[PDB]
Amino acid sequence: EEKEILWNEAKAFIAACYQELGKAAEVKDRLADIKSEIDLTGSYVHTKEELEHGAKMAWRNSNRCIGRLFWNSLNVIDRRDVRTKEEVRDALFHHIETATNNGKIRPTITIFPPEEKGEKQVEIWNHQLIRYAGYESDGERIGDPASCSLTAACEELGWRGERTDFDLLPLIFRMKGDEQPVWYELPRSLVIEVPITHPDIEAFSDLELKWYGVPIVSDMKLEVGGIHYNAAPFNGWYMGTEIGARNLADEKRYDKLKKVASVIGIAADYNTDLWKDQALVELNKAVLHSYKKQGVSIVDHHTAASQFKRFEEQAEEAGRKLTGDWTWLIPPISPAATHIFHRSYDNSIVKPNYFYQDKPYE
Amino acid sequence: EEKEILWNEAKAFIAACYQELGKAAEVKDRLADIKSEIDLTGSYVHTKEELEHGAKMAWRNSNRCIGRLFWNSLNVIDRRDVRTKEEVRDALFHHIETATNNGKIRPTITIFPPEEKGEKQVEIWNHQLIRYAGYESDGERIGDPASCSLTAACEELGWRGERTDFDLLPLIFRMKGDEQPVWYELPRSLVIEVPITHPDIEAFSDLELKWYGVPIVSDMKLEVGGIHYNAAPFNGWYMGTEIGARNLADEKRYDKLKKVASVIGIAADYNTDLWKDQALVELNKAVLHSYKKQGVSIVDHHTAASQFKRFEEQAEEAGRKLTGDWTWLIPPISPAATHIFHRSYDNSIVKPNYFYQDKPYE
Ligand code: HEM
Ligand code: HEM
Ligand SMILES: CNCCc1cccc(OCc2ccc3ccc(N)nc3c2)c1
Ligand SMILES: CNCCc1cccc(OCc2ccc3ccc(N)nc3c2)c1
Ligand SMILES: C[C@H](O)[C@H](O)[C@H]1CNc2nc(N)[nH]c(=O)c2N1
Ligand SMILES: C[C@H](O)[C@H](O)[C@H]1CNc2nc(N)[nH]c(=O)c2N1
Ligand SMILES: [Cl-]
Ligand SMILES: [Cl-]
Repeated sequence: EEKEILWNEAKAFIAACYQELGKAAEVKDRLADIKSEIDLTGSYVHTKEELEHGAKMAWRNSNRCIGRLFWNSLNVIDRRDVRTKEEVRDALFHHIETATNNGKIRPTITIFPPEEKGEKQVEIWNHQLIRYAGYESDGERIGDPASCSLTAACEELGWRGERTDFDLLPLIFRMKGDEQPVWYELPRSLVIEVPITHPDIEAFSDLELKWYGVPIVSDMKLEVGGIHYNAAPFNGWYMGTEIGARNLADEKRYDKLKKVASVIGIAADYNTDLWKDQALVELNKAVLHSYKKQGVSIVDHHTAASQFKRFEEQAEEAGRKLTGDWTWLIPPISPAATHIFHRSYDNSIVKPNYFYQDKPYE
Repeated sequence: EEKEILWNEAKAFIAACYQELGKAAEVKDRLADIKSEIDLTGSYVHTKEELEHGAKMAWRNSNRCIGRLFWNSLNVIDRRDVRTKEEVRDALFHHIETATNNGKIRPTITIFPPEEKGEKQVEIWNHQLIRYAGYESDGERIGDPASCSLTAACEELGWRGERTDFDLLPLIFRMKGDEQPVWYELPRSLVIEVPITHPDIEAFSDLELKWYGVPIVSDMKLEVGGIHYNAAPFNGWYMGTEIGARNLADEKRYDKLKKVASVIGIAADYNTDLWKDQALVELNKAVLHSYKKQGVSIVDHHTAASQFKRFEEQAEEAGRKLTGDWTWLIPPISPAATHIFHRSYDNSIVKPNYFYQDKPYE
């Protein structure tokens, strides 16, 4: 039955992909072989070329992503050959090292074997490969609240965090046929971190804030021509506001604005003073200053929006419809200072693409 | 035919209105009379009570409005009796005076005769009763670009602006049966203006910015039970960001951020400095400081959002569905610091309500 669903998604994708590749003539034949492989096996296998291009198309079609200008330069690592948990661990470790590139971050995706019958071969439990643990007990709040449930899941499995506010969570993933996942502590030599300082307020270091260099989202599914790559972690570099305006700012995350207000020497007593706003701007200047100073890639929300404008222009020139989610494309500080705020975007879902999937903890 | 449309909108509205008024028993009879009046005349007439409540419901159902907590205290002035252009002028003048209230702004709406057959009795050309003129010729840009087309329309009709950046546009409106509108210069004694100063940067006054105290939107149609009040200007007080983050900030409006950056003594050379953001925050602090200091009502975006949260809670307690437009409800600075950013809103249109209508110039 579902060989139907597979076949159509496959037809649609190969047509578009080979088209974009200048390989339109080779379609009729490639579709032939696929049509057979699906009938005989129930599935089909992407060539390295198809997979590379599909991953890139997927990034292109991500409505919520402001960084899409650079879709065609995505570094694609094809790890469909892994069979063991040591191989998976080692692939994840390598992804971190190669994407980090001593600070000159390379947008990279590592692609693991896809689901078979809907049966996962590898299931990654991390939300990002590098993420801080979070604890809550007895009114005591430590670390990143967003991580509380995964952190408790790890500590069931024999891991124990030091309970600093910046414990690195271990890599944790499950292999097909194992009832439980395995976890591996991150080698600290692989993980770049950036201490947050302010370009001119020396007291800012008193907050003793830091963040990791590279966000590597490891819990979304990549879908390409009806093939489901549930384990396919990817990364770009950070936009400063993600760190300065959310991770460090949100009440349900690190909730640092009162503390920022104090070190920058303004009162946090009256709404009409806009002290949250002033705090947000200084925290965000500090984050950009710190990353740049350490030689770790980052982009500010203005430059990002200028880049996205070129992505829009480039879509038009190529004859491709542009899709977008305005509510995620606008930055969370000074959104109306970007062109994004002042236009609308069609939020249709086009495949290939990256999707949410159910967490296996919680 | 359309006596149908009128009758249903009328049924729906009277039911809800009398319900909310504790007057449910009086519905069957009120609907009777309306049912007759529609058959015999093609239309019906709202009692003062119905009109007052409908205007209030309309404000309640305005998805894009963050200030809805205070819907039930709207001051409703019923001017369905006007017949002459001197009466219309004088009603508009009075609205300005009573809503301004020496700075202690009263949310007010003045309601003029409704459309008859779709035939307007009074057509107001102003977008707000108090608005600045705008000019563009020979690379020369003066005043508010948003006003360029109405400003050129007035100058056709024999008005002439002084071409400062803050010329007050005249009131301009057309009466049924006149081919052309009339215009009347605003008496400067009626219009409060606020010079923009900064609480601690004395140089800020060098920008010589100002804005008017009371935004009185005069080009939307109020619709209540199938009756179309195309001329029904209303006002609240300003949220600071409307002035500081848009009117004065937008590139297509007064475009003051570079000038703000200079007077606050920061460079405007690098995106990574977030100088636009820092400028926005200081301009916005200045606007709140200036209004408060002059004793003219204004609300900051945090307090506003706290109020809107209570509106949400109050809707729930009353059994009413909440509708909202997230893309207009979030403020344009520090939106993620408000609860609004972190939830979703249903954007359905519920009547009574305020609607856009076609401009008669341009
Ligand atoms: C190169 C630098 C990149 C930047 C600066 C960037 C920027 C962003 C930002 C700011 C968001 C919003 C995330 C949030 O607010 O939680 C986002 C979402 C997203 N980005 Fe990118 N991105 C980049 C690269 C990538 C890459 C390489 C991919 C995949 C190949 C990707 C796919 C996505 C997806 C799928 C989302 C939405 C996830 C969701 O719905 O939660 N981006 N991006
Ligand atoms: C009492 C103080 C009030 C505040 C602070 C307030 C705040 C706001 C703000 C900030 C907007 C967004 C406007 C924009 O960004 O251009 C807005 C939209 C709106 N408000 Fe309110 N408002 C208030 C009173 C009122 C009143 C009295 C009414 C009508 C009775 C009203 C009806 C609306 C409508 C219809 C819109 C949307 C107009 C459109 O679609 O362009 N508001 N309000
Ligand atoms: C704040 N949103 C959290 C909910 C959620 C759940 C799963 C994935 C997810 O991704 C956000 C996301 C995804 C990809 C990114 C790529 C680069 C980048 N700088 N940020 C990125 C941010 C976000
Ligand atoms: C920036 N939007 C301009 C487009 C447009 C066209 C016609 C009306 C309009 O209203 C915005 C609006 C409406 C009512 C308001 C009431 C109070 C207030 N403080 N702002 C308010 C702002 C807005
Ligand atoms: C709908 C579309 O996103 C459009 O850019 C909206 C965004 N929100 C807005 N908000 C305000 N206050 N004023 C506007 O003109 C717009 N435009
Ligand atoms: C869709 C709904 O508006 C929701 O609050 C969205 C808004 N935009 C967001 N933007 C980011 N970056 N992260 C989020 O979690 C959300 N949540
Ligand atoms: Cl993150
Ligand atoms: Cl305005």
